[PDB]
Amino acid sequence: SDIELAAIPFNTLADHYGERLAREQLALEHESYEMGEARFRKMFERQLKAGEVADNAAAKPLITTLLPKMIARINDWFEEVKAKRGKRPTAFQFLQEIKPEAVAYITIKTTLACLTSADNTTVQAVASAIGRAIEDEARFGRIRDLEAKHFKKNVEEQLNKRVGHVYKKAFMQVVEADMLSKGAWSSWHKEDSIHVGVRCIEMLIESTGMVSLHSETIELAPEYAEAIATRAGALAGISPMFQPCVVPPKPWTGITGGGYWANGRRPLALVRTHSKKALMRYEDVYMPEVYKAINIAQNTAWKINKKVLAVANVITKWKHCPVEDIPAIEREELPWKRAAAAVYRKDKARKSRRISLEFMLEQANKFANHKAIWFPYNMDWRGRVYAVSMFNPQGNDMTKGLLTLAKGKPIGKEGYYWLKIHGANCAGVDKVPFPERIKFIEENHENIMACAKSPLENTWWAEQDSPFCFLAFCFEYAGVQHHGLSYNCSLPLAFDGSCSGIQHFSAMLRDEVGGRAVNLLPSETVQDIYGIVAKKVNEILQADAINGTDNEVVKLGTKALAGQWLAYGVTRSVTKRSVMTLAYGSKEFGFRQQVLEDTIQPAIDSGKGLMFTQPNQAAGYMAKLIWESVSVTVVAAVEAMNWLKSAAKLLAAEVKDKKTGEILRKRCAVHWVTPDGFPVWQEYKKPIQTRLNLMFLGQFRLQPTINTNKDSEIDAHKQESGIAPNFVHSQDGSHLRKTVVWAHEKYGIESFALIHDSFGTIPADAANLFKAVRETMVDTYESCDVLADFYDQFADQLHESQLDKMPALPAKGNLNLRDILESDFAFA
DNA sequence: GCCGTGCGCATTCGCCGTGTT
DNA sequence: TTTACGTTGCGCACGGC
RNA sequence: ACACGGCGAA
Ligand SMILES: [Mg+2]
Ligand SMILES: [Mg+2]
Repeated sequence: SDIELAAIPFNTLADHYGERLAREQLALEHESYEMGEARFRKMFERQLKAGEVADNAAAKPLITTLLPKMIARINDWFEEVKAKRGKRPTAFQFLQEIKPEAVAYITIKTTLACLTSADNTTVQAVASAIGRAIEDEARFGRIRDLEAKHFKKNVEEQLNKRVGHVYKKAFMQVVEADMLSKGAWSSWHKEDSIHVGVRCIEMLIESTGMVSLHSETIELAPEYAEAIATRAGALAGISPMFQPCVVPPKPWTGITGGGYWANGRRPLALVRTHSKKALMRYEDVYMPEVYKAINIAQNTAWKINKKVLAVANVITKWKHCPVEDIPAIEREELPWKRAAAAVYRKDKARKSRRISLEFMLEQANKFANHKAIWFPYNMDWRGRVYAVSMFNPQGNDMTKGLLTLAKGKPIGKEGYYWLKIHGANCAGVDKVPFPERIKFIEENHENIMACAKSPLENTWWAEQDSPFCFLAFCFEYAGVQHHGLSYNCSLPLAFDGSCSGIQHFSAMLRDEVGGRAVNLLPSETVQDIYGIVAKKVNEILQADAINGTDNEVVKLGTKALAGQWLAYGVTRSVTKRSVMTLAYGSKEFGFRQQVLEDTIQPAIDSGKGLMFTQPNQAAGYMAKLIWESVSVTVVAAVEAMNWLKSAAKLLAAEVKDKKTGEILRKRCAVHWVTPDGFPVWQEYKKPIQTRLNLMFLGQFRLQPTINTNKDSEIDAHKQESGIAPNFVHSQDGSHLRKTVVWAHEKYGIESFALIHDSFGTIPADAANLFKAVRETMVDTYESCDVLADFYDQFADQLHESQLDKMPALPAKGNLNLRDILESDFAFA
């Protein structure tokens, strides 16, 4: 903790926590590096052990160093073969069919995809591959033109959507069948390929230096191999599989080096900037209140919940797990193919959803028994707080259920009450006033005690929404029964804001209309903006049901389209995403994809949607009802969004003198400071090396031709589409930080379970976390005009030169912010 | 400079393992 | 060396009036 | 900075 104690790690740790743990920490931090390095190797090996080195980061810096030098030979060759007054070296014509440097990549990316694939490879081998590779790309690739504007025809849906070595060529080979423009292709036989490759390989040794020698055999040079290899070693040690700490995290006292104690070559950064320049920007920023939050949060002690671990260890192995959606051990034995071949899709998810489950579970068992564990914390560039280790209090239900707070306290009267509210919430009974939630729990007393007594026999808990967190609650609840209000409880009891995006919008705009929808006002009943939008959608569907157009040709009209959804079960869930993203910039076309993928696509997979006859239409239709319904509800917000977008737009713009063509104001990055003093710099940038996508072999970049470069170029588009969510998210993250500091400094709360818009503590402190999250909400927006502050941030610094078509600050509303203090259902 | 025919882009952020049968 | 189909609407770009 | 599957999240 001492600014001086930021010396030799082991000494400071032991001095504070004893040599034993001091060792465990460092041993642990070191293991994370080791594990990370392994994970890299395994991959980097399976990469070359399957001819695909060029892809790996390790070879990228080599490729870029040579890829360009090829034209300095390839083309330097053509404009030289043209000097000969006779026949052309055969290769000439059999390489002019595609982009030069595109060949060079297909060349190198293949000369190595063999020099690292097999152990005994010669010129015939390479050439028979290079030339072989020059084709395909020459074939299915020369279709770049005389097909453009029609290639992106999405007739291939994300073209080679399903990745695959030969797959990209499989589900795209007989697809070549279609006559389309012209047609027919005279295969390069099987005697030109070698020749094609031979010159490639020769003008490779002629340009680069890779392929060296003393029929012969090809071998990667000594310095170009020891390079990719060095690059690896010097790359495997930077993606550690960070793990929790067995001692409190190293407090942050600067933009880097907090969290973990071992002082390494690559310490941890406070903000997750992509560029050192971004990070370096915080290098001197005064933000005491921000460091305070991150430190307070990360000093929260957690322990593994031995009982939840107990059931989770076994039950996740059960052939048929009683837990709703837990990835099962094995597959589903062969997918007719028909529409029931989606398995390749569903099992893909399962196997990956399963990987993390076993990792989370292994971490839990690895850390059971420890008196406590901690999670270092840092932030993304908007300032939201994230635990650094893969396993953390912000994970899924099972993860959250495996974790509980280490420092509990006698639960008490209030603690018990909130514990019951939490349990009701974990069960899903949460869109109802508190009295009805308590009743839910009390009138389920025996069920809860049962699941507590014998979880693997009384699995009523697995049936709930947050089964493991609910089970976690049953144990604690059963505990209160066996011991009374004196029971020491440390269960993190979660309070979550209801649609915080809109809440923040309503607060900063004082919008009472919106506020009401998102419980920013005291109310007997619990407002649910998604359910609201859902009702409106139903009035529509109901209306379109009896009288709303019919089918033409084949295209399902309304009425029949509405009936389908009516047949379904349009609920708050279907409208969620869209209501939440609207004010972020999600348009009707967004909704379509959302409804499609979020509720239709999946419903179909399990077979509970055998009444949609083409997800589309069903989706576009739903997307429209939601838009027209969500629009008549979220307005101030949309106004506020558009105001932000205008700001981003005018700052991203590049202003040129109407007459001289001179740049008057260079594109600018949107910048703002959150209420707790966290500065955010939004500056997306259009890629530097305009990459060329060569189907099959993959994609690669290249140093620009035009000497532009300079900074990198701001992405005016991204800058405008992100400003709304980035702004609001930084606003919630600030509220999160302010609440952590407030609850700690005003109520002495030490334990926090923070999940962005979710605030948690032990039952005994629940009541105070409850007022605190509300108090900070009010102090903030009653003390700051974030939009007007934002404006004072760009109005001057970067602007004018004609730019003054800046819409006016949205009109404030009549929402009395202090009412939030008396709102039962606001939570956040 | 001022309105058509075209093209591009769908909200944003975190992070991981696989690249097949 | 045997899963994979598919639409719907605002600014930014030329650029001939 | 482009890919697929996941999850977290607004
Ligand atoms: Mg929420
Ligand atoms: Mg969420």
